[PDB]
This record gives sequence, structure tokens and C-alpha cells, in this order.
Amino acid sequence: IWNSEKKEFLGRTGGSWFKILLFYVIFYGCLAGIFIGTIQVMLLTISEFKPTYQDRVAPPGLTQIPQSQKTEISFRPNDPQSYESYVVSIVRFLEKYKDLAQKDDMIFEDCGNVPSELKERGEYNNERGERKVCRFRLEWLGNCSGLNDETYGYKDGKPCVIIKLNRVLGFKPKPPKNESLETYPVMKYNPYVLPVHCTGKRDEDKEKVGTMEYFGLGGYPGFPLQYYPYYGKLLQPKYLQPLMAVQFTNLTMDTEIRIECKAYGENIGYSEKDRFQGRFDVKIEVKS
Amino acid sequence: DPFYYDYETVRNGGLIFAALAFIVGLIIILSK
Amino acid sequence: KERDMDELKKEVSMDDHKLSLDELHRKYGTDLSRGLTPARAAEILARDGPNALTPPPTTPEWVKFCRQLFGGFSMLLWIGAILCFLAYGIQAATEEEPQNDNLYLGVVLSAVVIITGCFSYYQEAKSSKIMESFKNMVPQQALVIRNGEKMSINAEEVVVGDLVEVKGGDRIPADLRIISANGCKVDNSSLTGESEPQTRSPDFTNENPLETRNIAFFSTNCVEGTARGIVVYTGDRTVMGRIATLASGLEGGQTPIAAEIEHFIHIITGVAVFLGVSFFILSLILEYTWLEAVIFLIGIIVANVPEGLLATVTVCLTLTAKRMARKNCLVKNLEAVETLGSTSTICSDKTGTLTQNRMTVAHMWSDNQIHEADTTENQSGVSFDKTSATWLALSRIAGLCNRAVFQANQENLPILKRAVAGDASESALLKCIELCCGSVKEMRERYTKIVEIPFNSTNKYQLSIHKNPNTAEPRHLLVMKGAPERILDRCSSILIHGKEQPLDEELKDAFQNAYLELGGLGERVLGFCHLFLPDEQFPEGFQFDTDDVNFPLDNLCFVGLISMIDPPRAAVPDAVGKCRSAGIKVIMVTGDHPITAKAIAKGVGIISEGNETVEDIAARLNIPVSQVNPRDAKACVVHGSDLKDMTSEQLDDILKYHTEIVFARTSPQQKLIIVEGCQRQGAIVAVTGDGVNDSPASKKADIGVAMGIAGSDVSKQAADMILLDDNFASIVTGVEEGRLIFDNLKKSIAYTLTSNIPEITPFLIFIIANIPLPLGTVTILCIDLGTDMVPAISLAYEQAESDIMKRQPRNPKTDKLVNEQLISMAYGQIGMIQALGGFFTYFVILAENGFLPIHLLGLRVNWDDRWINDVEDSYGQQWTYEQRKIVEFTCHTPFFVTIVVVQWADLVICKTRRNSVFQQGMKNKILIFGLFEETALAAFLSYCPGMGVALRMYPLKPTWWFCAFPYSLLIFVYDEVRKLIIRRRPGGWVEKETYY
Ligand SMILES: CC(C)CCC[C@@H](C)[C@H]1CC[C@H]2[C@@H]3CC=C4C[C@@H](O)CC[C@]4(C)[C@H]3CC[C@]12C
Ligand SMILES: C[C@]12CC[C@H](O)C[C@H]1CC[C@@H]1[C@@H]2CC[C@]2(C)[C@@H](c3ccc(=O)oc3)CC[C@]12O
Ligand SMILES: *[C@@H]1O[C@H](CO)[C@@H](O)[C@H](O)[C@H]1NC(C)=O
Ligand SMILES: [K+]
Ligand SMILES: [K+]
Ligand SMILES: [K+]
Ligand SMILES: [Mg+2]
Repeated sequence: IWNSEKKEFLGRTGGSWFKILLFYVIFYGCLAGIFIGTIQVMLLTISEFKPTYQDRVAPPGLTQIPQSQKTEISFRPNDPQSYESYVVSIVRFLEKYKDLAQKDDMIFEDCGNVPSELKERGEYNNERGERKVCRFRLEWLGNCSGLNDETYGYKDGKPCVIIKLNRVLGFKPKPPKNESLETYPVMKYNPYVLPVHCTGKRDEDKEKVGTMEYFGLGGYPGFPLQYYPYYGKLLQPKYLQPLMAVQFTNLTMDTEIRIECKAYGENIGYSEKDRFQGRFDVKIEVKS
Repeated sequence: DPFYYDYETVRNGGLIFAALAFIVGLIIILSK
Repeated sequence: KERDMDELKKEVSMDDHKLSLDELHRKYGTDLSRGLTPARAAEILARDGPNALTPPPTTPEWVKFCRQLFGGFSMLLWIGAILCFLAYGIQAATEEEPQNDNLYLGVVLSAVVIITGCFSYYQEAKSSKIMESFKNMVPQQALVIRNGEKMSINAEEVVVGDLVEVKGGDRIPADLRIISANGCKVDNSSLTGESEPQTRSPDFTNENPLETRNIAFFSTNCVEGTARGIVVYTGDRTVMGRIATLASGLEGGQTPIAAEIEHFIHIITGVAVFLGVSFFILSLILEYTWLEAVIFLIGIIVANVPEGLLATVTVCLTLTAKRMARKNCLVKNLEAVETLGSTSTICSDKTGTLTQNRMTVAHMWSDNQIHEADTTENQSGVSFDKTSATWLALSRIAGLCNRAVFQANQENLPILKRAVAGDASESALLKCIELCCGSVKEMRERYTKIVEIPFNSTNKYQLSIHKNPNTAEPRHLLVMKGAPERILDRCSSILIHGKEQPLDEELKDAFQNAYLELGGLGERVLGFCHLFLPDEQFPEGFQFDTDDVNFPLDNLCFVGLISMIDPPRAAVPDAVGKCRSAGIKVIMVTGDHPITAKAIAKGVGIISEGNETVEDIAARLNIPVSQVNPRDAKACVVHGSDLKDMTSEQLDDILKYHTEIVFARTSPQQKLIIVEGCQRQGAIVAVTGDGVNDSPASKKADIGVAMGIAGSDVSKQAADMILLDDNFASIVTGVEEGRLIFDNLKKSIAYTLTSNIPEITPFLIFIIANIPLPLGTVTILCIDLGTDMVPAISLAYEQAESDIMKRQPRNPKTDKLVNEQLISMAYGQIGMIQALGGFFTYFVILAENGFLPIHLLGLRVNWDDRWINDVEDSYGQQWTYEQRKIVEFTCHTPFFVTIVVVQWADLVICKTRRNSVFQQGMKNKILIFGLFEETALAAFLSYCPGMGVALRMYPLKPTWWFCAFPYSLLIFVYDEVRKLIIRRRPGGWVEKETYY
């Protein structure tokens, strides 16, 4: 106990403190001023419509409704508290998709009941008014979210997960060519839709046990081109991206079998570092 | 496509730069 | 109980030296002529210990490497490391990242301290290697007498109390009480500091055993003549042994740089724990649990410690020591490169330190006129008129009565620097005549020596008689020299300009006041005279013997005086000039006589012209010495006699009220007490010396400085610095270098501490604003350890911002290395500009990539989550984990590159603490290179292939490089106008607040 109070000074030396504190208030004031200045100019260098770089999202990711702790849905068919969190995540997910949720014919456009050619709306300018948004009805996923018609345990007996494609502005998905290299038992709709297929283990020996049924638009397992491109949160808020549900029906119950899901196309690619890029991974165990 | 950046010419540029800058620094600290 | 040991050892000695031979041989149980029996000798030799100094109590093993691994700074980094491993241990509470973060970091810290330790240990090892390389111990055998037969035996077989005979050239084996002597002069220079050879005689002379003439000392060389003595002291029991053992038993204090680094360390820890605690509380305050909050505390505290500053500092000091080692100044210790700069007082030994210790002829008196010889080493001075016949007669007489001869190996060597067997006075005379009058050998054999009388210790008259080479007169020529007053007693005639004369009291007292003028000049004076003999009475066949007297010893012809002294080393007066100019207090401390000491001190600049002791005032005033008020005298000469009787307060008054000071006739222990007396004042003290008498003082001093050749071994060992060339001017360079590196150290330190702000702030606001992390662990290391190093070391290549020898030594209490103003700069002002630049590039990159700053807050929660692969930016786009995380890591890279870009400016502006950058210029090449490389490597870390994998460092869109620029420019400008206002207004508020 020395410096704290001394003759003519507060710890350490306090006569002039007002000078130092004022100086730092002003100096820091001007620093903050400057910084915010530069940030402002930098924000005047930012387009109000499109991001100046999209390149890091280039290989879009494949994502799920019930995003789990680590890619894992483990639950009891009987226990209502077992499937609670997942089912809830589905309800809050597709709460946007409800038919009464998109009423307005001003901002909502009813497009095909069949996958159709890409919907190009002008340019990304504000020259055209706020863009219309293609409607997605829950019925397009049958037996999965089923509107109010079943499941409704939403898979309670046997598991189901909705595959969704990541939104990328201006992205126009190109399905594989009519010349397709080993794309698995997929329908003939390659011209109008981006496909998704699932397997037990990636390229290697699998403990593949299962039988799957997909629900897309029009009966094809995929995403219709008519919803793309996505025009951004400024131009198309209330935009509903495509969805396709994947229902695993027959499976071996008390064991964990692993799943890989893949979207195919020229506009789609995959990373070995990123398992959520261009593709998908889900570990599922239904125990009872 | 807008989704392609050329990171190869950038990489190459930064590397050529590194080379030049360094050997130039070597030139500096040896004044003969 | 080594305290009691050191208490008895700090005390000046006693002795039995005053005795009758009967009593000495009664107490020691010995025969005078016969010594003792070989049985008694092999018995005593086995009773206590062999005669030699116990080898050093030192010799620490190479495990002393561990020393370089702690210090105080390596301690800050060890503790930091420990904190890393702790926070990691705490982070094993869940599944966690630090495998790339906290463990990695901790390991790195430990690696920094280890490596640094290895480096500094290696260099100090280099120093000790060359020191031991300089060690040459040639065994020397003592000539003893046992059972009557003189036997030359190992000097380690010599015991207490047995007869020993020493000759000219023989080194004195043990401490001997002299029983008998013939013409025996011994060199006490190293041990007692007595410059001229002190003659040794069996008689009791002085009360003090050192200055008394019947005691011979261990390690002193008998210069000429023969003597015998009973060994009073053997081995460590000896004088130089008690001196050496006192030396080994001392402490070197704390080096001032150790203290500054410690201060700074309490500063850095102070701020680190302040921030870590305040933020521990704050982080707790919002959300985060005791666990995570603890992790934050540790993270911040540890982020606040500069791993690089230790390495860089070790290397700066090491560089300066590379210059020292180039200039033939070796520092045994790496922290001892600075101390000289902070030294406010230098205690200097006289003989063999300031002075060549080599007796040379100064002035002469011939034909009433006092002529000066050329006393310079390279003979660039003036030779007076040698044409006069009196100088011829004189040079004949001086050469003819010399027992000194040139040894076998000196021909090529310069007449001065070449070696001579004989006395010191006789060596100076021999060299003087071989120089000025032609070769002495011819003239020495031209006159054939018939009988000579070696100098009696009493009356000190030394004479010889030779025949006559002159073709005119075949008279017998008798030549004698001695004490001026006794050579005034025995004589009548005097020679002037080649013709005799009787002595009249006018010219007699002219010679007497001339003798008093040269003697009072500090040079001791030797009288010279001759008489031809009356060959009518003393025919050519007559044999005149030393049995009694065959010669008239009166009515001789006196010729002239020759005076002599040991000059300084050449660069000494200019050196002391510089040190007085720098504001260091120069103090002489010598065991020599005060009459010489005062003259020497006046000469080299220690006591300047125009300043008087009480004694000089009372001399001009014709009054008793106690009449003069002592406060009116700046300069003083303090007898060794008074010193013992003086107290602490008395020494403190003497040191306080006297500007130019000299202590003479002082024992080594009194030297150490002087040094401790200076150190009591609170002032850093340096001590420069030669022989073993300077062992305890140069040990105790905050820094010792020894002489590499003409200095003894124990006083090299006790010294923290050696001058291998023995050049005293190097001392000045020392105080120069020590003064420089300090400021340079500051600059360096400022630089690195300035990188701490923009490094730390990324993790601070990360916790606060909950944004995705702006700057990562690896990037931060890439800064501290990777880039900043070269610039930071380059800063040690800075030159002087102004003349540094014009300013007084620093105030160790006021002027500190890392001080409140420095931290006010690095953390307070500049560091902030760097952090801002960083968060700019952060926001630039992120906003340009789709996440606007507005939207960027609170994001980390969802952002650092691995399983949320739909993550909405400001555009409604979605990102998986690795996508956005890549953006985060390419947000780490340009923030790091930003740090580089701002460190440019910071580098240039830390270069100059006062002058503008357009004054000091850019002339530092290591600085320029530092910039070129620091950048080249930065662009290398970003743009190298496989860095994104290895370092999580990915390339930058070239635009990213140019975000950081305006901030750097601001830094340059700001610091430039600051160092402008400081120069234009040195009142001053900017100067009190900022200047560090
Ligand atoms: C003291 C200061 C001003 C030194 C000036 C050096 C500047 C002009 C140098 C240093 C680092 C350099 C950059 C290093 C990386 C490359 C990548 C290359 O593909 C595009 C240019 C770019 C981005 C360089 C532009 C020029 C650059 C910014
Ligand atoms: C791993 C880390 C844990 C706390 C929080 O989850 C944020 C994580 C990322 C950043 C990391 C911290 C850990 C401490 C740091 C290395 C620590 C640090 C930084 C630099 C340095 O030299 O020393 C310590 C401060 C922040 C730190 O870099
Ligand atoms: C849907 O479920 C019903 C009954 O639960 C079943 O009959 C029908 O086959 C299922 N269809 C699909 C496509 O899953
Ligand atoms: K640090
Ligand atoms: K010492
Ligand atoms: K630092
Ligand atoms: Mg000496």
C-alpha cells in the first residue's frame, strides 16, 4: 500500500489524470470514427442485390429436416418422448410450407404439378419489382408430413427424413446429361429435375439393410428446375426452396446402419473433407 | 460461371512475388 | 558458518613478521642455516596440505544448462506454457479442438524457452571455452634447504617453516619471513600494488606485514638478487590465497538488465492478469460458465505474453557481444554487455591497469637544466640535445653500474617492449641507454668490471670500478649511484659541460630543489656520480678489494639526477576524458604510495588541473592541515592508514563531498569496502584492475573488468568482463555499447508489444460480440514467432539517435526499460490502430463474401457448430460447415497479413524514439531486409500450396492485401507528428506522456 495515495497524487500519479483521460477519450473517439468510416465505404462497395463473391458455396450442400447432434437419429417407436425433438424440428421446418401460409397471389405464383424448365425472372436489378415465388405444397411429400394425413408419427414405425438443397443465389442446377454414368434406379426425368439417391456405405462393403421410397415433385425423386434460380432475400423473401422426403421403410431395428445421400448433376460436386457438400450422411437406429 | 474463381493465377502471382521480394532483400543485405 | 568465514576474511591481516631469528626458529622448530630434516618436511607436508591454492570451489557441471532455462523471463514463458496445458486439461471436459490450439501453443512456448536456453548457454559456453584456452600453468620448483643440502623440489612439496633460497627470476613459492638477503628486490606489483620493486631485507621495517621488508609473498617474483627465508605460510594460508578464497566467496549482485527485465515482467504480468481477471468477471457476467470463463482467463493472460521477445532479446544481447568479441573485449556473461552504460562510477586500480606498470625514465638533470626524455612507447615524442659531454658521462655511469642485461631472445624486438633480466630501475636505465646513447653491451665491456658492490639495502649505494678505454688518460674509473641525499652526502666536485667544479650551496640547493621538484612530481629520483682514481696512488696492477675500503668514498664528482616512473597505457587519459565527459564518476583505488598515485591521477584526468586537496591549499596557505575547511577541497587523497579507522558515515561524507577521488596504500579488503561504499549510495559501480588485489572488488562490483594479459588469474576469474588486448579505451566503447542497446532494446520491446493488441482483440470481442473468430492460434504464432522476428532483431542494428556519450548515466530508479509510457504507446495508441485495421479486413472479407457485419453478431454459436450446414448469411444463402469455416480461415490469413502490413509502419516508427524517420534515415539494412522478408514470407504462408490443409491458411484475393494499408499509413503519420511535437516542444505534455 504505497502508490494508491501519495502527496499530491492518486495511484499512481494523479494530478494530471484529467489530461490523459480526456486525450484517450478524444483519440479513441477518432479511432472509432475512422474505423466506422472505412467500414462505411466498404459497405458502399457492397452490392445491395448479389454478394461480390459466391465461390466458397460453389458445390452446394445437402441438408436435412431433423438436423441431429451428429448426423444421428436414435429413437424408440413406442415412446412419444423419444421422437419428440426430431418431429418438432419437422413441424417448425414445414410450418412455412402450409397451404394457408402462402395465400397471396401477389407474391406467390402457382407453378407446375410437374417438374419444369428453370424460371428466369428478368435480371437481378430492382428495375423489375419484387419477384414472385413458386409455391411448394406439402402434399408433394406423401406419407411424409402428409399434410394432416398421417404419418403422423412422421415415421413413428419406420424412419423418414427430408432432403433439401442449399440456397445459392443465381444457382441454376444442371442435372446429369441424358448420357448418365451409373446413376442408380432413377426415373427418366433427367431433363427437368436434379436427382438424389441413397446407399448404405459409400464405395465400400456396406451393412446396407433397407428399402426406401422417395417423395419429390410429380413423383420423381428430386428438385424441379422451376424453383431456380433463387433470387435472394431482398428480391424473393418468402421463397420456398424445393424439398424431397426420403422414407426408409424396411430396416433392421436394434442395429445402427449408416446412410449416404447424393445429388447428381453437372452443377453438383462432392468433397471428401466436406461430407455435407454435394452429399449427405445419416446414422439411424430405431431401437425397441 | 460466377462460381469459379481462379486461385491458381493468384497463387502463382503471390509466389512469384515472394520469390522476388526475398531475393531482393538478399540483394539489400549484401551491399558489396 | 561461511558467513563468519567471510567476516574474518574481509579483515586485513596480521603477522609474526617482527621477531628475532632466535624466536622465529623457536616457534617454528627449525635450524636457520640447515632448515629442517627431510623427515620433518615429509611429516609437515602430510600434516596440513601441499603448497598450492585449492582449485576453484566452483566447476559447476554442464547441468548448469538448466540455469539458462529459468532466469526470470523463461519463467514467464514456462508459467505461460503451464497455463496452456492447464486450459487444455480443462478443455478435456468435452470433445474439443485444442489438439490444434492449446496443446500446440503450450508445446510451442516450451520450445521457445528451451531453444533460447540452448542458444545463450551455447554462446556463454563459447566464452568459457576461450577463457580456459588462455590458461597456461607452467610448474615452478622451489629451491629449499633441508638437512643442510640445497634441494630444488616441487613447490607443492614445500611446507611451513623450512628454509628457502630465491634468486633473480625465481617466483616466490610461499609466504616467507626473510632471515638473510643480498641485493634482493622483489616485485610486489600484482599483490600489494607497489609499482617500483620493493627491496627485501631481513630487518623489521613497517608495522604492516605487506609493506614491511622482511616478508616475501606467494606469487610475487624476485626481480633480482638472492635471499633466504623460513616459510611462514603455505597453500591457501598465504596472502594471495586468502585474497583468492575471499574472491570465490563473493556475489555479483543483480545485473541492472536483470532488474529491468524483471520490472518489465511485472508490467506484462500486471497487465495480463488484469485483463484476464477483469474479463473472467465480465465473461461470467454475461453467460459463460466457470469452466469456459476460466478458459478465457487463461487464454487472455497467455495471449498477453510475448514468446518472441525472449528469443529476440537473447539475440540482441548476443549481437552486441559479437561486436565486443570482435573488438577483443570478451564478456563472460551475456547480460553484462549492458552494465557499462548504466555505470555512474568506476573504481580503477592504478598499477598494471591505468599504467603500463613498466618503469621508464622520465626526466634527467644535466648541466643545471632538467631535460625530458621521450617516455612514449612508439617513440613519436621529442629527444632533447644529446650532444653535451655531461650527458655522455652520465649515460656511461648509468650503463656501467647495471646488473640488468638484455636476455638471449631480444634483438628484433623494439628496445622498449623487449624483455630484460634484472631490476626495474636497471631495466629502465639499460633500455634508455641502449636507445639514446647506442648499444650498452659495447660500452659495458669496454670498461672491464673489477670488483662491484651490489646495492646495500642501507644507504642504497651501488658502485663498481673499471679500467679506462680513453687513449689520453689511463686512470681508474669508479662509478656509483644511489639516494640523492646520500649521494649529496658523499661527494665534493660536480661536472658541468665536461669540466669539474666544487659544490657551492647555491647550486647545491639548486640540485636539492630540483630533486624535490622531480621527486614531488611523483617520479622517484636516483642520483648519479663518478670519480677517476689517482692512478699514482692506485697503479694499473693494484688490486682493490671489497674486503674493506680501498677507495675514497668522499670528495667524489656528482654528475646528475635521473628520475623515473611507470607511465599510463597510451589511450588511458583520453579514455578517462571520455568517461568524465559521459558523467561517470572516476575514482582511483590503489595499494601504491600516494606520492605517485596523486601525480598519476592528476595526469590521466582523475584529478583535473585546477583542483586541490586540503593539503595543497594548506601548502599554498602555509598553515596546519587541520586549519583548512575540507568542504572547500574538491579533490582528495585518502591514505590507507585512515581508511581502517574510518566508519561508514565518514566514508559516505568523503564520497559525497569530493568530486575527484583517490585512495592509496589500500588493501584489497579496503577496496571491496570502497566498492560496497559506492554501492550503498545506490549507484552502479564498475571496477577495472590488474592483479590479485583487485579480485574481491571486481567480483563484488555490478560488473568487473579485468585486463587479459597483464592481469592475474584470480582477478580474471572474479571479473565479468575481460579485455584481451588490454586496451583501456575499450572501456569507453563498453559504456558506449551498454548505453546504446538499452534504447534499442526498448525499441525492440515496444515493437513486439505493439503486435499484442491486434493479436489479442480477436479473442476478446469474440467472447463479447459473439462473432465468428477473426484471428486464430496458428496465424498469431505466424506473427509472433514467424514474421515480427526479423524486424525486431533488425531494431538492434539501429544507430544512435543523438550523441549518447553527452548524457549522464540513467537513473535506475526513475529511468526504466519498460515503463508506463511505453505500454501507454504499444497497447494504448498504435496497437489499437493495428487491431482496427485487422477488424476492417475481417469485415471487408466477410461482407464481400455475403455475411454483412450487422448480421455477423451472435453468429459464433451457430457458426462454430459443426452440424448446422444450413446457415443463413445476409443474402439468404446457405453454408455448410467447411464452406463457412474456410471463409473463416481465409479470414484468419488476411488478418495475419494485416498484422504484417501494420507492423511495417510500426517497425519504421519504433526505429526512432525521438528524431523523425527522415532524420535517422532508412540506413539500417537489416531493417530493410526485415521488411522484404517479413512480407515475402507472409505472402508465402497465404499463397503456398497445401497451406490451407497444413496451416489452415488459404490464399487471398489480392484486394485483401490493400485493406490494411490506410491504417499503417495512419500509424506512420501519427507517430511522425508525435515525434515532431516532442522535438519542437520538449516541455512537454507529449513528452511526459508518450516518450519512452
Ligand atoms: C511499405 C509498403 C508500401 C511496401 C509495398 C509492397 C506492396 C505494394 C506489395 C507487398 C505485398 C504485395 C502482394 C503479395 C501478394 C500478391 C498476389 C498477387 O497475385 C497479386 C498481387 C499481390 C496482392 C501483391 C501486391 C503488391 C504487395 C501488396
Ligand atoms: C482454443 C480457444 C479456446 C477458447 C475459445 O473456445 C476460443 C478458441 C480459439 C482461440 C484460442 C482459444 C484458446 C486460447 C488461445 C490460444 C489464446 C492465445 C492466443 C495467442 C497467444 O499467443 O496465446 C494465447 C487466446 C485465444 C486462443 O487463440
Ligand atoms: C403410405 O402409408 C399407407 C398406410 O400407412 C400405405 O398403404 C402406403 O403404401 C404408403 N405409401 C407410401 C408411398 O409410403
Ligand atoms: K502472445
Ligand atoms: K562479479
Ligand atoms: K507480441
Ligand atoms: Mg595494479
